[PDB]
Amino acid sequence: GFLDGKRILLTGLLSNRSIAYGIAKACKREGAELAFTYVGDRFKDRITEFAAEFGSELVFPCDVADDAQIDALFASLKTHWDSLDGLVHSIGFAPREAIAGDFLDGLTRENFRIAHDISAYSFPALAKAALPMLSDDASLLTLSYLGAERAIPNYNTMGLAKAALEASVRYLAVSLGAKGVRVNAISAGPIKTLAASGIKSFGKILDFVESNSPLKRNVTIEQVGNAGAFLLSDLASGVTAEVMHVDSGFNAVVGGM
Amino acid sequence: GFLDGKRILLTGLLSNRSIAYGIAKACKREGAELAFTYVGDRFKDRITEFAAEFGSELVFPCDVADDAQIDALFASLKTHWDSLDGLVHSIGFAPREAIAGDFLDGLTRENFRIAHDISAYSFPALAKAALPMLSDDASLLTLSYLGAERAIPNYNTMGLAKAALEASVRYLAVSLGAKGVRVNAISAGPIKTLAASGIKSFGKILDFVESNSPLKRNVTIEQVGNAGAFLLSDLASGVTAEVMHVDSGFNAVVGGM
Amino acid sequence: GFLDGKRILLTGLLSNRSIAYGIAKACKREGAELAFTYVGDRFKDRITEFAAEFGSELVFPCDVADDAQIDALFASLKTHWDSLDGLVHSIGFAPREAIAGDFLDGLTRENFRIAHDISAYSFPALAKAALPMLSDDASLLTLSYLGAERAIPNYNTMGLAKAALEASVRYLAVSLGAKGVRVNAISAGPIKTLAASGIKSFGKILDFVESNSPLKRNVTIEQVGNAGAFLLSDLASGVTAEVMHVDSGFNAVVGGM
Amino acid sequence: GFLDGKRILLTGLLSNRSIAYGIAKACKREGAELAFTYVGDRFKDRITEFAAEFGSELVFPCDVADDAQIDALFASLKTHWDSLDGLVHSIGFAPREAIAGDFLDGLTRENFRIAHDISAYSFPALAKAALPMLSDDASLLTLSYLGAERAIPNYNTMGLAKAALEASVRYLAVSLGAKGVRVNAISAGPIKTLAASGIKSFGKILDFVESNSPLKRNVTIEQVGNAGAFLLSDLASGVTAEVMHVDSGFNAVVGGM
Ligand SMILES: NC(=O)c1ccc[n+]([C@@H]2O[C@H](COP(=O)([O-])OP(=O)(O)OC[C@H]3O[C@@H](n4cnc5c(N)ncnc54)[C@H](O)[C@@H]3O)[C@@H](O)[C@H]2O)c1
Ligand SMILES: NC(=O)c1ccc[n+]([C@@H]2O[C@H](COP(=O)([O-])OP(=O)(O)OC[C@H]3O[C@@H](n4cnc5c(N)ncnc54)[C@H](O)[C@@H]3O)[C@@H](O)[C@H]2O)c1
Ligand SMILES: NC(=O)c1ccc[n+]([C@@H]2O[C@H](COP(=O)([O-])OP(=O)(O)OC[C@H]3O[C@@H](n4cnc5c(N)ncnc54)[C@H](O)[C@@H]3O)[C@@H](O)[C@H]2O)c1
Ligand SMILES: NC(=O)c1ccc[n+]([C@@H]2O[C@H](COP(=O)([O-])OP(=O)(O)OC[C@H]3O[C@@H](n4cnc5c(N)ncnc54)[C@H](O)[C@@H]3O)[C@@H](O)[C@H]2O)c1
Ligand SMILES: CCCCCCc1ccc(Oc2ccc([N+](=O)[O-])cc2)c(O)c1
Ligand SMILES: CCCCCCc1ccc(Oc2ccc([N+](=O)[O-])cc2)c(O)c1
Ligand SMILES: CCCCCCc1ccc(Oc2ccc([N+](=O)[O-])cc2)c(O)c1
Ligand SMILES: CCCCCCc1ccc(Oc2ccc([N+](=O)[O-])cc2)c(O)c1
Repeated sequence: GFLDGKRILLTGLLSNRSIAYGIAKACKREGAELAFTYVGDRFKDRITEFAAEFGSELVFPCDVADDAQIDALFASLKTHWDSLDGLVHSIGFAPREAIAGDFLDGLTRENFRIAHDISAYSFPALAKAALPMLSDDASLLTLSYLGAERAIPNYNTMGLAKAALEASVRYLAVSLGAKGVRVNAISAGPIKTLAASGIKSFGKILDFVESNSPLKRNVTIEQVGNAGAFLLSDLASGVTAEVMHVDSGFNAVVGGM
Repeated sequence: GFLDGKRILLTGLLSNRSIAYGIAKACKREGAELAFTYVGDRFKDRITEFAAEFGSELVFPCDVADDAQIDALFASLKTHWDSLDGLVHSIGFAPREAIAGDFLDGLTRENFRIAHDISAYSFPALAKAALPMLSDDASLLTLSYLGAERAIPNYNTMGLAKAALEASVRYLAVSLGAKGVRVNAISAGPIKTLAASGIKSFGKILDFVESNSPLKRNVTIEQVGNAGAFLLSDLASGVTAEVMHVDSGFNAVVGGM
Repeated sequence: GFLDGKRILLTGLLSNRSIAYGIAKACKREGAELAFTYVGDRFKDRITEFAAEFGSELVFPCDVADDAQIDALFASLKTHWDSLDGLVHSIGFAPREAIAGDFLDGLTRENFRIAHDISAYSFPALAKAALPMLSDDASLLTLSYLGAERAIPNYNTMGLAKAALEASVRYLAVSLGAKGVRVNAISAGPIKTLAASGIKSFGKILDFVESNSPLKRNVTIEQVGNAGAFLLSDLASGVTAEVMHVDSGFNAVVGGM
Repeated sequence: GFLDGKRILLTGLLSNRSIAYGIAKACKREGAELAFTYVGDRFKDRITEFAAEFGSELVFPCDVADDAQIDALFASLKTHWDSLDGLVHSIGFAPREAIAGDFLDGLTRENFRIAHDISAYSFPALAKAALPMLSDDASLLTLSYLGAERAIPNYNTMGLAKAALEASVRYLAVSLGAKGVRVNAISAGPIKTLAASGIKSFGKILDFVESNSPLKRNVTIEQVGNAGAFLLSDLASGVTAEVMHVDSGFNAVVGGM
């Protein structure tokens, strides 16, 4: 496959509906060797089962709020892998208050801090901690959403954090690019995952994108996964600092009128 | 003038080269009544002199790192003004390490936190604290830079924070807009201010913009000030959620080839 | 006013609902001297009445399909004015077939040709013909629509032509900018004009923008006019190659979900 | 390969440095069946040799200035293929005057007409003529350049035409998407092809992109080809109305300062 030989670390695989699950499945199909992170002891058994499905026993804890766990992740990983070819950052979090209702009602200094720390800072933080073991043709991928670009109701503080995340893709690309490392994001359309499940208005967004996107259909983790595998691969060696929409074209219309 | 009657609070007026000085001068010319903030006791005399130049004795301390000072600012201001028509956010800060050299070399969780707290969070934080006294046709303005949109060497962590700031303009515009309040940014070209003065490569940026911008000249605080006054005024009542470039057109070219 | 002394030629003033009427009214208020173009003998009396309302008897025919009429326009104008400070291009046309229904159903080589000739080519064509008499601080303004940026149903071939028009703003800005001439567009929200009146779905667009824009209201020719006058003025001397949205913020949201 | 079974028609393969050659080579590798167009009798032998290299004898004349040749192309092709799965539009032209020197010096109504007719109109014109035989999962791809987005010296009238081309990608995506057909562009970085060879400043652009792009290297037709094959494939079934940069990240920086 077009990732033969490539060693790829994936964060964010929480259930079999996770975007990271789709990316894992496509990377394994194309020949990559995988490793996984998880957060919290109670998920160790579950992520171990997913790793095994993808032919791997490489699982490591990493809460990206914690500098020591980010350093320990790569210290552990390096006892197995000489080098790392791919990193998938599929991590987002804001306190519930901050993505419900009115933007200002949910705004506090701490809600802002936490949303930007986990959803944006953690991507270049993982990149920096990985760099000593990154291969020269490595590829780093994160997941963003259209709320970075345009204001979407309720996304609120997460939209600010995703805009900072997309900017980090560009500054990472410059930092890491003379070495040869590529950095990109997929701006994925709405997909019913665990994270999406806490958003009251999510059903309405899904209906709206189905009715108004050019392809008149919502995207799947298989579609996001295949685009992810492409970006992580040498097929995409001309592509860096890009935010690729995988959203049935929804970003490119004015819908619903 | 086209701001007659309007009461406008300006942050960030540090010296007579500050962008906020240019905006102050243009707003006063067009008829507004002004008030000012400062940070740190040693600047009280200086900002009092600037306020007096603009016919005002309304000066208030406000370090935007501190929730209590943000609340105290508007509690003080309201003992003078029933209502507020304009707010100018002209505040930026990152630790020096984070805007020098390589992006990852200057990246730490705390540098990221501080840059986003002061340069991005503080704008919607001031808006929220102001809201109880905002007039229905009020106008809020912040200052951004092209480094939000594209990666510029050394701007680094500030570019992430300005991307979050520009997103806050859009989410603020939606939050405050049913009331009638407008929210915009000016993406200003390079101007030799105190903040610019700590950037070793700033002379080179200024030369590059002079040689390659469409107007073949750098912008002034008078030009940024006039565009600011326009956005704060009822002339701009159709304009919200906008990031207006005031940069001699530099953002719109590929220069230097 | 802030256009005192400025001599401004306005195209596209067809009725008192025209965007060019709003721009005319704001420019006259701010002190400019005006001149006007029209298309077709039967409109000479009407445009003469509008010119007189704005204190001017300067009216000239100009169908922008015709090179000879574009040259004759400036030859005539120069017998009155030594120099020209402002040009407002408020001209759009596509054959009806090309802005109804499905994009491909309305697509033909000739419909494409005509839409791009009148709606896009004519702006830099007028600029070139004006250049010998442009003042060094002159300002050229055109009108665009969000359909240039994103696909909007029915706008179809006009969306292609407006994207070429917005690109012409950038290339004009570079061509004319060393002289000191600025070039900008306003991307106006929907306004019920004669041109809008032939679009069956226009009522629905107006309702949608009223419900979903940040300011929860449609824009007026007074709002577009005031932003136009600003851009044509020395207040905006730092601004060129810009496409300014004057659309109640609608461009910056995802609406209707 | 990931295009097994797919039948793809490629325009624009002029020499073995053509972008269309790279796309052809990658599509054949991934399993597609190919067909080719050419312009002008003297190139029939050459394109026949290229087709044979890709295991095909399917070659057809098509000058996209001529409606009859566009119709005859698909009438011919359909005698071989029941259905068409991919179309590569890799066609650009402007008169030499219009891409040299100053934008206005090279501007005439006819130069504008020709540049937009060949470089922009022809893409949706081919799509429309193909539609009766397009498969429901077909994929249409065109090639654009950063000069659509920002003004680049000398690109001039081609930049307007590429902006109209990128808009056609969005309107095509909506027109064709309910059927299931995807439409995208690659915005390719500079590559030394025959078309590039007539541009005096091209060496300087290539040097500038090598020095300033994030990956500090120019792109190849292999890189553009691999990204093209991806977009033409079912791997990219979530992606439509997208303009993908394949340019070593150059679009995302401000370079050369
Ligand atoms: N699902 C959608 O519609 C959609 C659309 C666009 C983008 N995104 C983004 O895709 C990414 C993946 O989310 P998903 O939808 O697949 O949901 P998910 O719930 O399957 O995955 C979210 C992941 O974030 C991880 N996470 C949260 N806090 C973390 C921390 N402190 N440390 C380490 N990991 C942490 C979770 O453990 C979980 O694995 C997120 O960045 C999300 O913002 C989701
Ligand atoms: N000067 C430029 O080239 C340029 C270009 C674009 C944008 N900007 C932005 O313009 C704004 C104004 O900067 P300037 O160039 O006029 O420089 P300046 O040095 O005159 O003003 C910077 C201001 O930030 C204030 N500030 C910093 N930390 C603060 C805190 N904790 N609390 C309250 N105020 C704080 C300072 O007191 C000072 O007044 C900043 O947002 C900057 O990012 C500057
Ligand atoms: N009304 C809207 O919602 C809206 C929104 C955005 C942009 N625009 C743009 O604003 C501009 C003004 O349109 P308007 O809405 O004020 O409508 P309008 O009908 O008042 O003005 C359209 C003008 O185009 C002129 N025109 C058409 N063909 C011409 C030719 N061959 N030669 C010279 N003039 C020609 C007409 O004479 C008329 O004056 C157009 O470019 C339009 O695309 C309109
Ligand atoms: N080479 C670059 O740096 C570069 C960068 C970006 C984009 N592009 C675009 O890539 C595309 C391919 O160009 P290329 O660089 O591979 O150059 P090329 O010279 O190899 O191909 C240009 C093709 O355009 C075709 N063409 C021109 N007029 C035509 C007509 N009337 N009918 C049918 N075909 C016609 C030519 O026959 C030729 O095959 C063009 O759209 C170009 O604008 C090129
Ligand atoms: C709220 C607006 C609708 C968003 C729809 C698409 C989407 C879905 C899930 C997304 O992922 C998350 C992850 C975490 C959290 N949260 O902890 O607050 C929220 C969202 C998202 O980014 C994006
Ligand atoms: C470093 C790249 C060049 C930037 C040029 C334009 C510019 C100048 C000053 C700018 O303002 C600041 C304010 C504070 C700090 N800092 O404390 O780190 C840095 C910058 C700016 O945003 C933007
Ligand atoms: C069709 C989609 C809705 C568009 C709404 C906003 C708008 C209104 C009027 C607009 O102006 C015109 C001018 C001419 C022609 N026409 O002759 O085909 C069409 C439009 C417009 O650009 C833009
Ligand atoms: C002139 C500015 C530099 C452009 C560099 C990248 C580039 C190279 C080749 C490109 O392709 C063409 C095709 C045809 C013609 N012409 O006939 O005038 C011109 C260009 C291009 O689009 C884009």
